[PDB]
Order: sequence, then C-alpha cells, then structure tokens
Amino acid sequence: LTPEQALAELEARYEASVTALRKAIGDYIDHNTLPDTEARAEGLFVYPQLSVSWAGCYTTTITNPKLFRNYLLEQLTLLYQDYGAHISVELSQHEIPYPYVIDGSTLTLDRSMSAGLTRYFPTTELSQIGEFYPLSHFDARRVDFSLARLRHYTGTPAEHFQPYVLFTNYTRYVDEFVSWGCSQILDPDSPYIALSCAGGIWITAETEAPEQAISDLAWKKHQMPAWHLITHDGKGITLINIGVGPANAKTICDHLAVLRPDVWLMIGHCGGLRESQAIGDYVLAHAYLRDDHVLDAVLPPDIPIPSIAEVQRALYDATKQVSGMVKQRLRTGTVVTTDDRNWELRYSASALRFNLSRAVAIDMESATIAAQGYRFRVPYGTLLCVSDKPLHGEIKLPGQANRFYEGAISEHLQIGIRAIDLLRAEGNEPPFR
Amino acid sequence: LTPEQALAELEARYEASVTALRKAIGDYIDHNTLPDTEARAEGLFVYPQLSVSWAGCYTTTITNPKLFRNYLLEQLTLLYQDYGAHISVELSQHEIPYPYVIDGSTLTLDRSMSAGLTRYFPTTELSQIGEFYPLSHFDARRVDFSLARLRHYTGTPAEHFQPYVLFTNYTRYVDEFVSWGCSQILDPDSPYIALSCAGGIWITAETEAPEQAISDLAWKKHQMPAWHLITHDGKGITLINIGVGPANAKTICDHLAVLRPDVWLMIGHCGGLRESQAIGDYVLAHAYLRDDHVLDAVLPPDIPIPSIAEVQRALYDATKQVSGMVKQRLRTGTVVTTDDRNWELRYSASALRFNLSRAVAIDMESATIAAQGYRFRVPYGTLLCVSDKPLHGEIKLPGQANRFYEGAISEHLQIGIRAIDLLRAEGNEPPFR
Amino acid sequence: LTPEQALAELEARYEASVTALRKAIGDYIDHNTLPDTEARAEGLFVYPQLSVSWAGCYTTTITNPKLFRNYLLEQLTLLYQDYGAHISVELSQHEIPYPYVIDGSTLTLDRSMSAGLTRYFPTTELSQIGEFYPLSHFDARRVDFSLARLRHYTGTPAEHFQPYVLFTNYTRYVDEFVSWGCSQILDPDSPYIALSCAGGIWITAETEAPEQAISDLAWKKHQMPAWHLITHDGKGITLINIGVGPANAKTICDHLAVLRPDVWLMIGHCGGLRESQAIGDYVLAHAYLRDDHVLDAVLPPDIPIPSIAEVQRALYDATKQVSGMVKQRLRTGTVVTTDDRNWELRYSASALRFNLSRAVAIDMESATIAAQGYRFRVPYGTLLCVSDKPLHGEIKLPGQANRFYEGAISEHLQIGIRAIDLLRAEGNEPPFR
Repeated sequence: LTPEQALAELEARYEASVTALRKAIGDYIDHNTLPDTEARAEGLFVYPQLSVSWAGCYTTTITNPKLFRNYLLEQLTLLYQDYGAHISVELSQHEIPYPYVIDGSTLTLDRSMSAGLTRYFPTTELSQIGEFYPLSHFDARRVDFSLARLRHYTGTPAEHFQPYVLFTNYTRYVDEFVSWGCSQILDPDSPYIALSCAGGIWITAETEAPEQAISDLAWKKHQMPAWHLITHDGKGITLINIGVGPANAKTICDHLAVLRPDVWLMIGHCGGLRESQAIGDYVLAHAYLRDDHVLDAVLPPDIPIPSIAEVQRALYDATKQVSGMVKQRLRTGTVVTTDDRNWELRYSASALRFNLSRAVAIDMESATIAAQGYRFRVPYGTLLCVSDKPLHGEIKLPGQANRFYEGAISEHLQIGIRAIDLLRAEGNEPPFR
Repeated sequence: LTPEQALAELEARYEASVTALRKAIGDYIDHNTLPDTEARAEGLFVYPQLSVSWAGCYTTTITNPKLFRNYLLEQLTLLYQDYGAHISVELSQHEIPYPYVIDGSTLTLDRSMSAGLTRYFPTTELSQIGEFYPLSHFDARRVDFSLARLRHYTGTPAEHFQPYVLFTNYTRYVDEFVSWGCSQILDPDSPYIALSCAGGIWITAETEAPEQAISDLAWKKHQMPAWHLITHDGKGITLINIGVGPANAKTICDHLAVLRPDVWLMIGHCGGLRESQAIGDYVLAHAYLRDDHVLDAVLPPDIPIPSIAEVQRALYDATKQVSGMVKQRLRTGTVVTTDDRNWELRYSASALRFNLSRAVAIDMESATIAAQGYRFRVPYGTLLCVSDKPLHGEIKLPGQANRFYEGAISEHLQIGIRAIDLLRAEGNEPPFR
Repeated sequence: LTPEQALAELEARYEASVTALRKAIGDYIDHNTLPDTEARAEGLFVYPQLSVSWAGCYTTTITNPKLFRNYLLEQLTLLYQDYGAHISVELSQHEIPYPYVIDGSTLTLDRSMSAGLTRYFPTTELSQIGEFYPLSHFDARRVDFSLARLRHYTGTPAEHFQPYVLFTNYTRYVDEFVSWGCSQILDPDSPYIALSCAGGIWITAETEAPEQAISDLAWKKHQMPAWHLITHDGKGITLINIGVGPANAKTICDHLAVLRPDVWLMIGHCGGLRESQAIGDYVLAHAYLRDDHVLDAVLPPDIPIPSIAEVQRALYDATKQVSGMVKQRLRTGTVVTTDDRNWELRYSASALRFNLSRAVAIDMESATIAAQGYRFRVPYGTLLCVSDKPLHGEIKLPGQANRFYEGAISEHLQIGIRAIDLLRAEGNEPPFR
C-alpha cells in the first residue's frame, strides 16, 4: 500500500473508535443503558494496528495518527523505496481506556456513576504498561499514558513541542529567553512566527499586548513550565524549567521520550572543584560519575556512558564564536552528580571518590539527563558555568548577591542557542528511528 | 553564676566581636589596610564559649544568644536547681567567617577585592562543619551555616518560626490556611495577633488591606515558602510548602532541626492499595517501609522507626471530634515511600515487596520526615487522605478534575489544627533537650 | 643551586655508595670480615636525596641519576626559571639492598655464605615497597625493584627504551617490524641509526650479517621480548610482544610506568559483533566495558575511563592517509574486554550485558592497558582489526588459514607507525610530569 492510504485509514479508524466510545459514555450517563457484549466484541473500541513485512513482519498499535503524521509518513516511505515490504492496516484486540477520551463531557458524577463507569467500561490495568517483532519502541497504551501527563506537568498542548530541547534550572534564563523571542518575532525576516507560553498564551506579531508572556501564575499551578518558539516548518526551540533535583529530571525525560526529539541540551550552573577556576568559567563534560541512586536498577553504574563528538564540536565552536576570543575560560572534564543537596556535611567521605575520578565540577542533574538520552537514543550535551567555589571558601547561593555570575547569563543562553543553530544547519533495533 | 549574668555576658561578647569584624572589613575596603596578627590573636574575632560542670564538664560555642534566649535560659536554670553545677563564660579559639556578618555593607567589589577578602580574612572550611564532652547537639559553625539557608529557601527571618510545624504539598491547603488565619486575627478574643507571609509581608489587625497575603510572586523566588501565625507567648503555627520529592523533605529538616521544634506533622494525599478504600478516606501510619535511597548511608534500613503513642492518640481524637461521627473512614497501616514518580512502569517488581509488608497506601515524603524526626529527637506524625486508586483503574492526578477529594480539603486542615491544639493543651545524651 | 651541580653531586654520591657496598660484599666473602656499625651509620650505604622548596618543600630519593638525566634536568630547570625554589642535595636514611648492586662478582656461594649475606647486610623488606610532600610518583626502592624485572621479562637493558611504545600479540607484526627497521637503517637519510633486539643483538649499518635479528631462541627464554629502533636524539620506536591475557598486560605496564613514556598504542585483532562487519575492517574504541577482574580492587568499575582527543584524531588521520581512500571500513564504538578465552560456552549470560552497552567488538587486552595508562597518566590509544565473526558462524583462529586478515598485516602496522609519527610531529599532583 502507498503510505497515504495507510495514514488515511489509520485516522478514520481512530476517529470512529473514539466517537463510538464517547457516545456510549454519554448515553450510559444520560439514560442508564449498557452496551452489547457482542457488537463491542466486533472491534468497536479498539486501537488500529499497522504491520510491515520485509526478515519478518513487525506490528504495532497506533495511538494518535494525526499528531505523529510526518514521522510515520517518512519512516514508512523510507522502507518503501529501499526495501521490499508490504503494509497492512487492521483492528487490534486492545481497548481504549475511557479516561483518555474525555473531551466533550463534564463528569459531575456521584459515587454510583463512577462505580458504574469503572465496572462496565474499559479501564487502565498496570500489568499492560511497561507478527512477532516490535516495530517501534512504545505501544499505544504507553504513549497515551505519557501524553496525558505531558499536558499536566508542563501546561501546553503536546502538539506544540519542538525537536530541539533546552533544559534550565534558573528563572533568569526563562526571562531572557522570553524577551529574546518576543524581540525576534517582530522581525519581518525571521523563521519564527509565534510564541506559546505555559498556561495557554499564544503571542503573534499582531497582538496588541506583548506584556503578558511572563506571568507569575505559571509557577503556581504547573511544576515544570515550558515555552515554545514555533516555526512554520516545525523546527523551533523549546525551553523547559525542570527545577532542582535528579528525580525531576528523570520523569520529564520518561514522558518526553515518546515524541522523539532531535537533541537535549542542559544549561545550568555548578560549583568548581579546582583552584585555578574563577567564577564565570565554562565547564564541558566528557564523562559522568553517577552518584544519584535513581536508574541504578535499570542501567547499572558499570555501563559506560560515552560522549557524542558532533555535539561537543558544536558547543566548542559556539563558545569560540559567541565569546569573541578560550583555552583559559573553558575546561573539559568529569562532572559529579549527587542527590544530596548538603554533601558538605559528609564531605570527608566523598572526598575519596572525588580524587579517583579527577573531577572538575559538581551539579545535580546532568548525569540523569545523559543516562536518559542514552537509554532512548537521543543525542545529549552539557555546558555548565561556575557559580561558586565550595572547597576554597567562596561558597554562594543561586539567587543571592553575585555580580560576576549574573553578568554571564545573557551570554550563556546565546551560546546554547548558537549550538542549537549549528546542530540544525548540518543534517535488536526497531526499524523506526 | 546566675543564668542572667551568663546571658548578658554572652550577648555582650558576641556583639563586640561582630562589630569588630564589620569595622575591619569596612576599613580594609575603604582604605586598603590590614589588621594586626597579634591583637587579632587576642580573641578579637572569636565565638563566646559556655561551660557547665557537674559527671564532668561540658563546653560549647554559642552563636546567637539573643535568638535562643528562652531555650538557653530554661535549660540553664533547670540544671541550677536540681543538680550541682558551675557555669563559666569565656572566649573560644574559633573564628567567625565573614559571609555571616554582612548586614551593613554593599560588596560591589571587583575580583581584586574579593581575592583580598578571601586571603586576609576568615572563611568557611568544609573540614569544620559535620571540657571533653559536648553540651548540645550542634556547635556554632553549623547553626550559623543553617540559619543562612533557612532565610533563603523559606523567605522569612529565622526569628519568626514557631514550635509546631505543619508540612503540606498542595497549594489549596496554603490558600485555606491563609484565609483561616486572616479570619482568626480579626477576632478580639484570640491568641493570634499577627501573620507573617513569605516575601516579607506583616499583617496585623490594623492594616487597611488584608488582600495581599497570598501573592503569586512567592512561588517565583523561594522554593519552599512558609507562613507563620504569630502568638504573643511564642506558641503559634507554622506552615511550610515543601513540594514533591524525598530529597526536598530532607534538606529542610536538616536546616530546621537546629531551632528545636516541638512537633512535625505531615498532611498530604496518597494512593490507596486496598479494594475496600474509597476516594476521601483517611490513612494513619504505624510503620514505614523505606524505599527512598536517601538516608541509607547514615541510618540503615535495619534500624526500626517506631511510632509515638501521644501523637497517634491526638490524631485519632481530632479525627473523631472534627469529622462528627470512624471505624470505616479511617484506617491504620503501613505506608510505602518511594523516590520514583513513575513506579507503575516497574510495578511487576515492587509488587513482591508490597505483599510482604501488607501495605495500605503509597506516598513520597512521610518516611523521610519520620526518619529525620527520629534522628534529631523530634515527635512526628502523619495523616494522609486517599486521592486515587492506581491498582483498580481509578488513577487521577493532583490538581485535575476531582470533586470528591477537593471537598475534603477544608476539613483535613481542621483535623491537623485540632491535633496541634490537643498536643499543645497537654504538657551519650547531651544534657540540653 | 644550578641544576648541573645537583646532577653531578647526585651521580658522585650514588657511585660512591655503590662502590662501597660492592667492596664490603667482596671482602666479607673473601676474608670473613664484618663492617663497623658506626661508620656504616655515617650514611655509608644510603641513597642520595633531592629536595626543592617553593607551597612547601618536596623531597625524594634518587636511584639512578645517570639514566634519568634528561628528564630530571628539564624538570629541575623548568622550576628554576618560572618559580622561586631552592635545591638541596644530601644523604637519606634508606639503604641500598645488595641484590641490586651485583655487577662485579659471582656468587657461587654455599648455604653458609648466603645466610651470612642475609644476616649482616641490607635486604629487601616488603613493608617498604608500595619535607612532607612527595616530589615524584615513585621513590628509589620501587624504581630499583622495577628496573630489575624489566631486564628479565624483556631481555634488553633499560637504557635503550624509547618513549613511543607499541603493543602487539601476533608475531607476524614482529617479523614485519624487524624487516622494515632493517630496511630503514640502511637509508643514508633517516633518523634511525641502530636496532636493538631481544637477547643482546646490536645491528648497525656496518654489520656484515643483517640476517640474525629475528632468531627463534628469543621466545624460549624471555616471556615478553622487545625490539627497539634507536634514534640519535632519543625519539625512536619500541615494540613489545606482550602475549595473550589481561594479566600479562598489567604487570608489564606496572614495570614500564617508571620510565615515563610518551604514548602507549595497542595494535591487535578482535572479533566483530555486528552483522555489517566484514573480516578486515577497523574498529576504534571510544569507551571500554571492563569485565576483567584485575584492577577492580584499586580502580572500581564505577570510575569512568575517557578517551583522548589528540590520539583519536591522529589515528583517524593516519588511517585516512595510509588506506588511500573510510566511512565504511572504519567504525567507532565500545569494546568489551574479558579474561575468559572460552566465553562462547557461557554466552547466554554475557549476552545481556552485550546488549546494554551496544558493543562493537571483543578482545582481551585493551581495557587493562587503558586503565593502566589512566592510573599513571600516560596517553593511550587502540586500533583493532576484525579477524572473525563468532556470532554469525564464521569463527576462526589466530594463526590458521585466513587469507583476508593476513593480507592486512603489513598495512595495519603502517597505520600505527604513521600515527606515532603524527603524534611526535606536534608538541595532589606531584610537580614532576
């Protein structure tokens, strides 16, 4: 089959199933009626299934054909002009849980109606989330489970996310990014055409008020707000403010992997461990020592996490170009990651390991992001800036009086954006990439 | 010595030392002059030291005699009427780091001045923070290290904290508490006389505007805001919004232990694990299964963490009185604590342990607070409310559409406050309690 | 002191002490006489000691000033024109064991004389091998312990070793290297002037017979023969045939580190693990998975072993230039190292790890050499060539009928030598490098 037919059929089947389930819920609520157990067994509430045969056959269940349109289309056409494969679209035996299809009702229901919904209708089973080979990394019951939480943690629809992701932990970066984006949109000759903020704000070049992009209500309701800078093609920039901790940088990566991004970058601040370092110097990681106890059950510390040559070259070039000069202000080394925000009180232990690995800086998130980008096959990077010297009696705090690190906050972000630009300019494994 | 003399001498010595250090910094900045190494060796920049002899002698260095006045006074008078002890006050050989005494200058200094300050003046050494026996749990260099971060994480001065602490993780509780406090202050016959909010807002009964207590800027700048409801005696209520995670509930406890509170209470929501539980039911913990990897290096999981009979009795009585009825809406059991926000994806492992311990609920903070209250000898409690049923297909999210858990948010807080009231109504170990 | 005076004094003191000990042994053997315990306590049998003061003072005992002449001289002059330091030379309190000074006698002694030598003369104590800071990595009692075994394992004097070391495991490489060197020496315009073979053979351009360099008696007596290609300056090439196993590649590195080489290169063959690989393709390592149980007590597997950018760039350039074409014949990946020569019989276990690390090849020595070059601060590299496909039913043996891997043995060595040439063309830490 030509891929266009497959896409159209998938969309039609998914729409029919969702509409049927919505109407069944509606008339059960409003008339106390149950659905037949025979017609429902005719694949009435089931996900569409796609299979390609070329050695063997690979089948998976698709969950949102209208959101993954470009990715699915290019992956299907890449296996239709270079190999010999047959494409089949049919109905599966897995059912759509009802909490995922609520977009036209208001469940102001008492306990009896909730019990009836739980009893007579499909629900989520934890034994499910986790012709004989898988075609993609994830099935439908996991992608749909993750898309429901992306909209809750972040605050923006999942249709807006862009392929180049930046992570921060300091709100001044957010202010700088919003200002720079609002300045760039007004430029007549620029790819960007719109800005989407957390909370449901859509700013274009024809809005009377540009002074509501950064409101204080966003940090009230959403744990990890995100700002997207849309492009006409679909190649923009996304900024996510994860926070502080190695457990908040793992869940967001888990939920964000299902969109298949193109690159993850980390931009933050650390604390130097070498006497030659001065506040305001850049650190580039080429190896990570993992002291965060998360991910030790699925990826043991014996497994080595390498670096990616292309990303490091891009970061070095961007630093050289933007800084306008770098053998003394930029270092390359091993960064430590810990889940203990008060490691000083136990320093006398950690010191031993800090000597065996010849570490250069310490932070709290980079190793977890690198591990998650290794597990899900996403390119990753890191570029940190020294904010204090804990071991040499110049210890400071993020947000307090610091006139040398606050100066280099509007230039660190420029280095990150230039790295993204340079990366974009150039260019048992499941067959989908 | 009578304790009054000891208190006066401690205050005078501390004030003299702080003033001397401040003036030395000032004239070094403004005239490029250094201090003598001989007069400075006359105990010019040193903490006062207090010793009591009664078997043996105990000595510690005091850091802020005017903040710990009541505690020190009662502890010293309790050892002067029941034992035979001699009290001595002198000068120690430990020096006051300069970052702790900056309250009258503005260090808009370049790199040269910062280097000079680091070289010619006392600084923080990490080998220090961690007549022959200790008189208190902590020395001065640790109390002063913690008081500097209490003011940064929270946003309020350390002189306002109250002895009865409530922990939450859901901002609706904060809104309810602020409203109830502002309503209580206006009552002519009530112990409370003022409210102190995060960010530096002081509300009394004679303020024109009571509509600025809860602003959205607090969540922008401070990670863990706190609201205090002051009382004339010093017996009020403190509310702290720690957040989500087992690593944010450990650092705040580390920094808050040095004020010697009277009780820590935890008020939040969990996810039920038993089929008989309905959304809106109360869970009371009598044992904790610790799956959070923090604190496993200083308190191994073999050590048992018991419960406190007085606190559990108070919580049961408060629930019975406020709820106005409890053998079916209230359960007692074992709660699990995990650092993985997506445990469902790995459920098939954890299930085994969930069967061996006969668990009743799952949450993310209670076990760490209980362990920290065990280490520092502070009474602790816990009272959770079921918000979803993950294993039985009724899984929900905090902040989403939930009309049965949002109803019992103005009554859960009342149960907590009544428990605090009931607890207040009644009533190698260092000699200080 | 000017460094020349220090060198002359060190040489004179060492020569005097060695001569005194030799004569004492001689006259004890030939006349049954003992040495005085008072004159001997005048520093009569002691190592010279060198100290430099510049912050603090560093002292170490020198063992062979006439062999380390250039290294010591340049390190001492580098600290005399860039810093302020004072140089002192004196006598230490450590004694020279007699087994290290036997170069003029023949101990055809019975048991009585051996017992007398052990009793009345200094001997080796195992508590010793393993003004207040160390000036170099090793002291005299360890350097002298290692120089005695370099001459036994290898078969050549320690004065001939060159700074650029190549490791092999296949004797055909040795034959090719000997032939190429003997051809290069005869060239009138070439840096090389002599060849030194294992067993004590010295070949120059004026020898009648060039057909005795490669004799079969070398493999009889010496475990790890080495061939040196001397240069007039001191910049030549050394080839060492370590053998097979991860325990023979660790002891030779231990003993060879004390000469401070400039680069270690590994050249061997592996077994591919990817279906796209064909026999005769090159693998370049950028991360090592360590399954050899040696070195797990001094460098745990948690510590990451990075790669060196300069060496990898040189290897890539050399492959591109020599091969005369490389995106398909050259791969970059993770190599596994194991101490089990029959891993196939247990494959069903190792497979799991082979999937977590995305490995590309398997060998038996590279990871140990990389770890040893990390511990002693020596640059390291690796370039392997595929010889069989164990997992895809093309398994072969080294030395058996293989007409595609035997062709690329005279070109692999050329790539290694070109890499050495390119590296030479360009260009709590002890102060000596």
